[PDB]
Amino acid sequence: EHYIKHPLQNRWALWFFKNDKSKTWQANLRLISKFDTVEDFWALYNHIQLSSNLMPGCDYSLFKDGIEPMWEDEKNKRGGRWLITLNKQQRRSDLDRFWLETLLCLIGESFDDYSDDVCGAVVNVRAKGDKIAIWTTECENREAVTHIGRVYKERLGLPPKIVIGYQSHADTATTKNRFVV
Amino acid sequence: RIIYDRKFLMECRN
Ligand SMILES: Nc1nc2c(c(=O)[nH]1)[n+](Cc1ccc(F)cc1)cn2[C@@H]1O[C@H](COP(=O)(O)O)[C@@H](O)[C@H]1O
Repeated sequence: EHYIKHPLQNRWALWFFKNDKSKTWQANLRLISKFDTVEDFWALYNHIQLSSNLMPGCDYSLFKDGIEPMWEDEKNKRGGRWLITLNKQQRRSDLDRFWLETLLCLIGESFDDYSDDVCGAVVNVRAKGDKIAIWTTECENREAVTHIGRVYKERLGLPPKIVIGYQSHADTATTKNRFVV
Repeated sequence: RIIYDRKFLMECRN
């Protein structure tokens, strides 16, 4: 307790995507590193660029170790994501705030029993408008998905006026909302 | 099951 690091429920892996049109989507997706304590998380977060500062076309992904941040993964292919669409004014006011809140929801296991349904989260930095999402394992788990959505929206501080949607990765890889909150 | 408050996690950042 005087000397022991604070362990997390899960080990997490941070990934970085930079578009290179000469490579497959997968090959542009690279591991930064992994951590399984609070201290190790802050050691990583504190040395890397804020999302608002990345080049357009870059992503961060934070996924539970053993889950690859792509829809092909066993634990992603039946799932989907809660999506936050930002405009260009929100890159300034909201992007980095929202992303850090998202990471804290993951590492802290903020969704009670349904934190097990969380796979990971991704921030897309794009000229057109940034996106943040939380991916869950099974689009058919209505209680899990719906509980995660509610608590996420609460944690982000989004007003009742703003409505966010959840889309199955099947639909996206083929977009309609299975749920909104 | 290991859960952490936002407040605790923020306190650790430095
Ligand atoms: N094989 C494969 N390809 C992916 C993947 C992926 O997980 N697997 N993703 C990530 C992804 C995963 C789930 C989503 F709902 C949306 C995007 C993007 N891509 C590629 O980038 C394009 C742009 O996606 P993005 O919104 O991530 O910039 C997609 O249409 C697809 O060609």
